[PDB]
Amino acid sequence: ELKAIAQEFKAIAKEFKAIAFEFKAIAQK
Amino acid sequence: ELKAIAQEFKAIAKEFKAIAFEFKAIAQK
Amino acid sequence: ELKAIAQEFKAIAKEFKAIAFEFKAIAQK
Amino acid sequence: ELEAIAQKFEAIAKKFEAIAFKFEAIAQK
Amino acid sequence: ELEAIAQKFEAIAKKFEAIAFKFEAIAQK
Amino acid sequence: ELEAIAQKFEAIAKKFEAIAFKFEAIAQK
Repeated sequence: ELKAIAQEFKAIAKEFKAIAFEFKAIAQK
Repeated sequence: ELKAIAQEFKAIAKEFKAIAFEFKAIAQK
Repeated sequence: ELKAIAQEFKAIAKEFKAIAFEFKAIAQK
Repeated sequence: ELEAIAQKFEAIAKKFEAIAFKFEAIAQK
Repeated sequence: ELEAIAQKFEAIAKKFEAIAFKFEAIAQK
Repeated sequence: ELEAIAQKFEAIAKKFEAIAFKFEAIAQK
């Protein structure tokens, strides 16, 4: 369970990076 | 404590869904 | 490790507050 | 971009729910 | 919508802080 | 503000990754 929780947090971190990417694209109009 | 942590993550998940909803409303101008 | 995880969640909470601040500034045009 | 941001926030929500259930499993023992 | 998004990010921040304190409690033992 | 929001989402991503590695350390034992 602990390792699986670690994997989810890694996948969560990746979603936030992709979110950051989208906001950057909005910054370019 | 562990179950309480689980409950908070569920409530966190719900806030993010509501956030997603707001962004959708902004997508409709 | 547990206390260190607690510290990160506190720092995560602070990033979200700063994010909220930015969105407020966007609300003021 | 806004719809993509909402989609990922909903994916993030699902992952926090997945984490929650994992903590419930550890709490069960 | 932007002010509602900021409000929920602040609510999310509070919940991560609540999670933090729970982990500190487990760390205490 | 949008670029600052992206920056903080990337900082948040890094912190969730840091949390992940901590859980892996507890899982190791």
